[PDB]
Amino acid sequence: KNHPMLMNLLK
Amino acid sequence: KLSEEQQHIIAILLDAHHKTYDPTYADFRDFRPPVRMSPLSMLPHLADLVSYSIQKVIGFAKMIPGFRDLTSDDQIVLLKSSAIEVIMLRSNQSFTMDDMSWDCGSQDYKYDVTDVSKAGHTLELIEPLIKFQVGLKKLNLHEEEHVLLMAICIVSPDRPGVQDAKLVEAIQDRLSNTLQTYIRCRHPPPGSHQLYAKMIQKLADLRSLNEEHSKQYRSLSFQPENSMKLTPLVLEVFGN
Ligand SMILES: C=C1[C@H](O)CC(=C/C=C2\CCC[C@]3(C)[C@@H]([C@H](C)C(=O)/C=C/C=C/C)CC[C@@H]23)C[C@H]1O
Repeated sequence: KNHPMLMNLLK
Repeated sequence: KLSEEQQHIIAILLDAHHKTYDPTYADFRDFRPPVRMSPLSMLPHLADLVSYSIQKVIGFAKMIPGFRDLTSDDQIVLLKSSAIEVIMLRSNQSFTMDDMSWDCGSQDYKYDVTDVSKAGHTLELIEPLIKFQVGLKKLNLHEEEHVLLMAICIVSPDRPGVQDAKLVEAIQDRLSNTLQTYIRCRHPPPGSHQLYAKMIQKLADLRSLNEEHSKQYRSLSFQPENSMKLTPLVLEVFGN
């Protein structure tokens, strides 16, 4: 849903 | 009556917090300098603090038991909605009843109502936020209770955009049951009395706080020049 920074930090 | 699994959960949440929360506040030197002299003079410094705090909250969330089982989309929506609330919760550790301020070990990194106001936030958020911190502070939670409340806050089924509500709910319930059981077995009267209910009431206050924060963020964020002062993570998480 367009959250690259959050997805990366989450991963 | 505290199970081994439940004690396990508590151990993990404590460690996770210890890893994500530095009581020295040494990383604060890296933030844009605070400026109390001036409209929005504290906005850069506090935007950096928030953005940094979002990172720390993410790292705590990942440590929570069952959080990883959730889908990536579910993990994102939970973090997005809860981020501000957990930051307010975690901020309690720096918050001091004596001067009514957040004290991070130095005068420069000591934040009061006027500094918060200097970030572009109205008394409509700040007055209820200070009250929240006082009321949370009054509870005098054990650290174990503090970490559990943070984890239960992040993993909430009713958050907007959740897909696997049934699964988010199952994770939360384990943590809730762990908390309830902990208070009963580990938390002595009179401080125990109504403690779970009072903690759950704090989660409701946080929703209200969140809602207000969004509104004031939307106004502040709406003008482009103020939005420029923010970080990219803040823009993504709190909305651009
Ligand atoms: C590692 C910590 C926490 O993550 C957090 C800390 C303080 C939190 C504060 C102290 C100042 C006022 C804040 C920042 C509130 C305001 C309303 C806020 O969200 C600021 C937004 C600014 C945007 C530019 C929310 C949390 C409030 C310091 C420390 O214990």
